[PDB]
Amino acid sequence: PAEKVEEAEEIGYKVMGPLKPSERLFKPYEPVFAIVQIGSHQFKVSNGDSIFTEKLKFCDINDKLELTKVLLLGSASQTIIGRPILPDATVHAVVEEHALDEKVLIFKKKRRKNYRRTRGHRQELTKLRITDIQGIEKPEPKIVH
Amino acid sequence: AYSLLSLNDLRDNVPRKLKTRKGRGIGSGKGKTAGRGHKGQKARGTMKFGFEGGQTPLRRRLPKRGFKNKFKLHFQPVGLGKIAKLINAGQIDSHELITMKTLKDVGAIGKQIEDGVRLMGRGADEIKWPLHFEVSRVTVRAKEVVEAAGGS
Amino acid sequence: MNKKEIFKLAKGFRGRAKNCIRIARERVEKALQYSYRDRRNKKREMRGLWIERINAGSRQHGVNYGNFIHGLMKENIQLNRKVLSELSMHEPYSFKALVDVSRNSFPGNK
Amino acid sequence: ALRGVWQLQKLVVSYCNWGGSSRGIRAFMESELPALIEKNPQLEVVTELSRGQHPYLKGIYRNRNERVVCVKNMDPDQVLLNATRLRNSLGRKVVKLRTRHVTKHPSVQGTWTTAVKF
Amino acid sequence: IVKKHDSGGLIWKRIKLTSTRKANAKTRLRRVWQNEAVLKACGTSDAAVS
Amino acid sequence: SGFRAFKAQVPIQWSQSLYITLVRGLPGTRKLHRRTLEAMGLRRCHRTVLHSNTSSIRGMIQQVKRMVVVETEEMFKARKEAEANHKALRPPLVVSHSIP
Amino acid sequence: DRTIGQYQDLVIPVTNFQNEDKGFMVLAGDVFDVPVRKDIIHHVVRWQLAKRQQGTHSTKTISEVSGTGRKPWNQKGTGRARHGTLRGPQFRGGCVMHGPRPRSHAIKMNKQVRRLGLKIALTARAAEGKLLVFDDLALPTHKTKNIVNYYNQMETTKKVLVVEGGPIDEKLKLATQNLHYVNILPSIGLNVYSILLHDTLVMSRDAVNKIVERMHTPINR
RNA sequence: UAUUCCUCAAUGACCGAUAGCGUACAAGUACCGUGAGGGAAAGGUGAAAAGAACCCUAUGACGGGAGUGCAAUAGAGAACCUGAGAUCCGAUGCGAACAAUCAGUCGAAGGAGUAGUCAAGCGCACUCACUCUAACGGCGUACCUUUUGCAUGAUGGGUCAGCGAGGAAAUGGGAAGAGCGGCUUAAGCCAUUAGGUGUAGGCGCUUUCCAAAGGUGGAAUCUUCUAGUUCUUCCUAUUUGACC
RNA sequence: CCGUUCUCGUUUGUACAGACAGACUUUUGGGGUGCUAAGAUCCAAAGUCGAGAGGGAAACAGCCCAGAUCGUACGCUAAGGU
RNA sequence: CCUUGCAAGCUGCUUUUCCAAGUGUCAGUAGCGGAACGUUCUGUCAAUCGGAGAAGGUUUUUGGUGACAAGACCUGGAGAU
Ligand SMILES: [K+]
Ligand SMILES: [K+]
Ligand SMILES: [K+]
Ligand SMILES: [K+]
Ligand SMILES: [K+]
Ligand SMILES: [K+]
Ligand SMILES: [K+]
Ligand SMILES: [K+]
Ligand SMILES: [K+]
Ligand SMILES: [Mg+2]
Ligand SMILES: [Mg+2]
Ligand SMILES: [Mg+2]
Ligand SMILES: [Mg+2]
Ligand SMILES: [Mg+2]
Ligand SMILES: [Mg+2]
Ligand SMILES: [Mg+2]
Ligand SMILES: [Mg+2]
Ligand SMILES: [Mg+2]
Ligand SMILES: [Mg+2]
Ligand SMILES: [Mg+2]
Ligand SMILES: [Mg+2]
Ligand SMILES: [Mg+2]
Ligand SMILES: [Mg+2]
Ligand SMILES: [Mg+2]
Ligand SMILES: [Mg+2]
Ligand SMILES: [Mg+2]
Ligand SMILES: [Mg+2]
Ligand SMILES: [Mg+2]
Ligand SMILES: [Mg+2]
Ligand SMILES: [Mg+2]
Ligand SMILES: [Mg+2]
Ligand SMILES: [Mg+2]
Ligand SMILES: [Mg+2]
Ligand SMILES: [Mg+2]
Ligand SMILES: [Mg+2]
Ligand SMILES: [Mg+2]
Ligand SMILES: [Mg+2]
Ligand SMILES: [Mg+2]
Ligand SMILES: [Mg+2]
Ligand SMILES: [Mg+2]
Ligand SMILES: [Mg+2]
Ligand SMILES: [Mg+2]
Ligand SMILES: [Mg+2]
Ligand SMILES: [Mg+2]
Ligand SMILES: [Mg+2]
Ligand SMILES: [Mg+2]
Ligand SMILES: [Mg+2]
Ligand SMILES: [Mg+2]
Ligand SMILES: [Mg+2]
Ligand SMILES: [Mg+2]
Ligand SMILES: [Mg+2]
Ligand SMILES: [Mg+2]
Ligand SMILES: [Mg+2]
Ligand SMILES: [Mg+2]
Ligand SMILES: [Mg+2]
Ligand SMILES: [Mg+2]
Ligand SMILES: [Mg+2]
Ligand SMILES: [Mg+2]
Ligand SMILES: [Mg+2]
Ligand SMILES: [Mg+2]
Ligand SMILES: [Mg+2]
Ligand SMILES: [Mg+2]
Repeated sequence: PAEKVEEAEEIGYKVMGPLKPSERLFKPYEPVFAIVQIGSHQFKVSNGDSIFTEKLKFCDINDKLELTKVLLLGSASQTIIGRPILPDATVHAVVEEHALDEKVLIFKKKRRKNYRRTRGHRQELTKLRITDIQGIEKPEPKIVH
Repeated sequence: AYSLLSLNDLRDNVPRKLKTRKGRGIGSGKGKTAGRGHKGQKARGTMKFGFEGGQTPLRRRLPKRGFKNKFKLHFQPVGLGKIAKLINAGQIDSHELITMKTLKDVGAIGKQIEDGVRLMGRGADEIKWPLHFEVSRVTVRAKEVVEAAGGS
Repeated sequence: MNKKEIFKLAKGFRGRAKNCIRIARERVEKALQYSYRDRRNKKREMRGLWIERINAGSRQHGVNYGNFIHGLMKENIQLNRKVLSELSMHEPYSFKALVDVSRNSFPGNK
Repeated sequence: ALRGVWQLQKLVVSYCNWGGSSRGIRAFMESELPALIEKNPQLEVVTELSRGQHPYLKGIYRNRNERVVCVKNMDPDQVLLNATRLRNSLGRKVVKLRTRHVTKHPSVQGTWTTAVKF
Repeated sequence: IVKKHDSGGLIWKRIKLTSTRKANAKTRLRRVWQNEAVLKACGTSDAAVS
Repeated sequence: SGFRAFKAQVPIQWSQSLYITLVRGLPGTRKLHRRTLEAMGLRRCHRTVLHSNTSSIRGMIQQVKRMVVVETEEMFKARKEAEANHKALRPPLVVSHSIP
Repeated sequence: DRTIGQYQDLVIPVTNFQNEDKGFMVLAGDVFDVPVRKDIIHHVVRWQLAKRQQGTHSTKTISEVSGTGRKPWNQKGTGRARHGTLRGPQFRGGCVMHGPRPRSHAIKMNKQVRRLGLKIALTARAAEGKLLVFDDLALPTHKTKNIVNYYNQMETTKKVLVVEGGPIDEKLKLATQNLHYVNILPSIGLNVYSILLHDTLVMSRDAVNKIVERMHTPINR
């Protein structure tokens, strides 16, 4: 348990629990962005986006996640640069799907030497849905009549 | 499967090893020249085993020797140790004459006697009784050991 | 490989290379070799594109790519080239802030 | 599950009680199917008998998609693994992933144009 | 290396001695110089306790 | 350059232990040198082995000195410590651009 | 229950075709209680079927295919591939290269291994509860309704193998020659494949005694 | 005891129309040769012919309707069950007369056609929605064989469909598995809805050097250790045409 | 005689092989023959191709760097370059 | 795949599995070794499927490292394992 918690923290996520049907987490678009690193890949996301990361081994469907490695925060007014990360910034996500991709064909052949091989490969991926970006001063809910 | 012997689940101790069918595709590992290499006489399959290349062979450079005796006699060897073991086993009567028929019936002599029985001196330290033998040949040690115990 | 599986991969081939098995088997294998090689060449092509966009964004304010990326290395800013190029394309003021920070870190010679 | 809505709705398990290719899926039903049903309340599990045919798992999704996995001559662990793969998927078509980051607003401060002043 | 640039039909082009090649060669020399310095400094005696 | 990360930050003195790192490739070399590296325990490029400072190892390193980087205990500790200290965390910067 | 393979004697009730109680018989332990191994059964069955196979298959070689031995054209000059006949192995209407010729498919086995396989089969049929022992196989008539009524009376059965100690009684021969699910055999014809074909084995006292005596008589060599 | 120009009955882990006899069909025919001689091709409507009366357009129905029939592209005159591919002629969408190359692969503006989900107010944005095409950019000198080495201006192939080359017996050298403890039968004999018997023989025990006569103490000291043979599968060798 | 390698890569019984047509490069600064000619030819010591893809040498078997289990629109370097 | 632990059975108390760690290994011609897919026929089979539509053919979707396998529509009209 604590092993999975610490290794998922080294990768860059934290499991916060399943999603209840009463919760309404999918608010509309707000103009802030955050840059999160999950493993080796870095994504520049806003709320409402989706990403396809590598297979995360310690999360299930409809799990709320908190992405603990935020490298940059930005809005229309100011930018917060993490050197290397921001300990105060927080990005909320929801796990959506673990799925295999389309099969690619690995074909090797050496001409006039009587040698060829074929083999397929399917790589698994995890889809995340970004819900919230915290740490930078958001604009107010602006009903500008 | 409670002691079930059906014709639907019979199998052997190990899986059956199948034939190596040469001359099929690339992936079998034994296609396009099978296992024969490129050209020559051993790929056309016209080579006789034991040929040496035109050099005079070892089977013709070495001398012949001797002759064959068509009247050679073959005697089956029995040691004293086996006879003593069968005495202690209670299968050979120690007080009667030990002929060749006794040895053939007990099994100290193999399936085919040819010309008789030769008595050997192996296991001569197990003889403790005066035994009487009737064999075809006997060695010096065996006769000395028997007559030292008092037999003939 | 099957005959029908080759006829599925030769779909869209010009000429008799989509009907005849002798002609379609040669052209499909070349396509598979090209796909295997381009799975490695795509990474170099994309990284070169990122360097071109980062350099084009940075030279607008008078800082070269070679000075800019080493300034961000010196300030322990670990944004990679893909994210930096996306920032240069879509967030010009945050990229200008990063260029100013890198210029204060490593101005270089000249 | 797309935005909290579970996409897999029906899991059909088609087997045969006589043929030898259904031994794995048969033993899967006594062992792993009740645990899967208990941990999946929103999912409907249907059981079908088809004598003299090969067994399969059919998943029916919300976007009117059916995905069939034949599970002949398999082990219960492989059958359970493919049932989990059916549950975890959104039911989208199996084609190449064009992009790994899907967004509708690519910029907050506005995309760089030629008429941008600083 | 190949030093045949004036004969045959097989063209082995002569490699120039440019400043980039000199800059690489100096770095190789610096690495081997540091290796020689480490070995010279540590070759006064043998470390004890086998 | 690549030797920049290996240039020494500590004066070179006598040491009890040596760290040998392989920085050159295998093909195109003598099989005598390849077997010497194999007896040192180096099989792949950018691999590091630890040995004690005796003449039996010094002769091997002197044979293959153009393919490896040899470091003492203090130099290895300084390199690793400086790398970790450079990757240590710092307080963030906040920049307000505004007025487009 | 029991464990099978300890070479213990078994006791069995005896009946007849009229479902009467006629006593008990002790079966020999070294015939009806041997360990059950499947590989020996597999080998004996393979030996039986290979001995049964007839093997009259035949194709023609180039010495038998009707056709002349003349060269079809010149060696050189025509512009076609060189051929020696028009009955080659790749020709249409040619010979069959490496095709079959009539031969026997029989293999060998040891007598004691065949005996061990017979013991294993009888042991399994005794341990399953599918062995029924009769006092006699005598019948009132040769009509087949007697056997049909008895088979309908029997429980949990598809096919029955009946073994008689000596030659078959003529009434028993005539009553069962139209039923494909009841088959008869003498004791001298008892074998592993026909034991395994039918899931129920019905023997008489003389069949049991002759089988046990044959197993207890060692092979004369 | 040997053989089958012949007759009767039975069987097949024998073939199934490029197979099986050269011949499933009027074949030693047609055809080729002066002659001896060589020597093919070609199976199938439908359960039953009920095989399409009649009308229209053509010189003429094999066409378009009508009717029989479960079904009519199931409509034939030594051929109509199913009806693949090379090949030929059309229709719809996109590309295509200022741009070159084993004709693809990795990205990709645009054009064209079509779906579904449901919370909120019956819109609209969600499914990277899905399918076809691809202006433009980067990269890319076929395959086999033989060779030190082939884009090679070295060999071979017009394309498609079907066919086409490591296989059988007996005896040897071994490996894996099993039976028995000495092991195992060959010809034969008695029965076959099927097995059982048969000791002649072979190997081992066994004795080691030797041309032949001749000659022959294994180990261990501490309740003693002291031999193999026969099948099955697979890889190789010899004799046979011996991968073609 | 002693260290390092922890790998048997060593010796040997049994069974199955293939191959016995090699090429180029290291100052003509290891040499013989030739004209101190050859992409000639014959030996000694290394490396590569043979049987080896990837980056540089415009193009390139044999030169320089370096050894391809698979996936990624992640990072650091070699030969060589800006 | 190997190596080392850990846990089970074994008989072998030492050879097989499960799990974890491995800055351990995985280019390949001649050649050698291991493991599998498919075709025709046979036993299981007087058993199972079939006008609730067999074999065969054209599309399309799904699975496996691969030879390949399987779901559905259209055609087809009686066999398949
Ligand atoms: K000149
Ligand atoms: K002739
Ligand atoms: K014919
Ligand atoms: K033929
Ligand atoms: K029809
Ligand atoms: K292109
Ligand atoms: K020519
Ligand atoms: K043999
Ligand atoms: K044995
Ligand atoms: Mg090979
Ligand atoms: Mg070939
Ligand atoms: Mg060979
Ligand atoms: Mg050869
Ligand atoms: Mg050849
Ligand atoms: Mg040759
Ligand atoms: Mg030239
Ligand atoms: Mg050149
Ligand atoms: Mg200069
Ligand atoms: Mg450099
Ligand atoms: Mg002839
Ligand atoms: Mg002639
Ligand atoms: Mg010939
Ligand atoms: Mg024929
Ligand atoms: Mg014919
Ligand atoms: Mg036909
Ligand atoms: Mg025909
Ligand atoms: Mg005439
Ligand atoms: Mg008419
Ligand atoms: Mg019909
Ligand atoms: Mg067509
Ligand atoms: Mg058109
Ligand atoms: Mg144009
Ligand atoms: Mg042109
Ligand atoms: Mg594409
Ligand atoms: Mg498009
Ligand atoms: Mg559109
Ligand atoms: Mg080009
Ligand atoms: Mg030549
Ligand atoms: Mg060669
Ligand atoms: Mg070339
Ligand atoms: Mg050519
Ligand atoms: Mg040409
Ligand atoms: Mg030629
Ligand atoms: Mg030609
Ligand atoms: Mg063909
Ligand atoms: Mg020679
Ligand atoms: Mg030579
Ligand atoms: Mg030479
Ligand atoms: Mg030289
Ligand atoms: Mg020289
Ligand atoms: Mg020269
Ligand atoms: Mg030369
Ligand atoms: Mg050499
Ligand atoms: Mg090599
Ligand atoms: Mg190369
Ligand atoms: Mg290259
Ligand atoms: Mg190039
Ligand atoms: Mg490798
Ligand atoms: Mg760099
Ligand atoms: Mg390999
Ligand atoms: Mg069908
Ligand atoms: Mg079958």
